[PDB]
Amino acid sequence: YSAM
Amino acid sequence: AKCVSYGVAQIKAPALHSQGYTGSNVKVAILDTGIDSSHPDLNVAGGASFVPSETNPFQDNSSGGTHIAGTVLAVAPSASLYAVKVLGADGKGQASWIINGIEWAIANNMDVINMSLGSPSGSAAVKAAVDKAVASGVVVVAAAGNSGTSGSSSTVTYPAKYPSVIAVGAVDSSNQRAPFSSVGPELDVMAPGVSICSTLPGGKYGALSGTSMASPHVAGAAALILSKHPNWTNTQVRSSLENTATKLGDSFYYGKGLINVEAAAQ
Ligand SMILES: [Cl-]
Ligand code: NA
Ligand code: NA
Repeated sequence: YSAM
Repeated sequence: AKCVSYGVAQIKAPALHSQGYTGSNVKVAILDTGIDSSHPDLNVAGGASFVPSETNPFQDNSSGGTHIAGTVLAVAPSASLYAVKVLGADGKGQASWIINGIEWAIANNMDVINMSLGSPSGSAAVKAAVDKAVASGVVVVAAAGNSGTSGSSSTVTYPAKYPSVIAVGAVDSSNQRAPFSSVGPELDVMAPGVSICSTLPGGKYGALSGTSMASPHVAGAAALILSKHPNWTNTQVRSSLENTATKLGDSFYYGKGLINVEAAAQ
């Protein structure tokens, strides 16, 4: 998961 | 908020502030990179880190969590913020850490969860955790994703793609869909997400862009609504936001449109  | 941002006005939050509603007695969990609690303009009521290499939720070595926290407070100045570190300094995290953050939020009676994060591929275990948070009464808000378009395919990232989660895309200050904002039928609403000025670690300020910036406008809107309607369920809050949004175009690109918290809160 990555920061948007 | 010390730093001026168009986004607060764009979602009609000042109308709620004029009414006397600022999100009092609403607990909002920011599941992100931490919140710099030393920032003079941010108070943090509690939190937890689930990132084993970054054990302090009250620091932020990325900057996003601190910025997002500031946007929640710009929209809902009285909300209570909780720093739930589920991403590291590189902005990346694992499913299990996210789950632990969601579980903590349920155990600690959060009213709203903001997840400014996404994966192209879902976790079945994260789906179970977000579904349980919503069943327990939590308003769960997520960034729709920064994956642009892909023809007729959805580009909405997980967990924003799940039905139980409010998926928030980004518009600019002209109410045009930002080029990066993910698209698809799973898209619910839009909020400001281009060049949003907010708090940064070390007592700083600056502009950032992303669906990460749009999501906390909606989390803050939820807090405003709950302060006016503390008896509403999460179902009712979500319905209010979606059913009163300002239509902006085809729902594939805009969902129901731009949130209008003045209309949502009646
Ligand atoms: Cl997921
Ligand atoms: Na970040
Ligand atoms: Na969703």
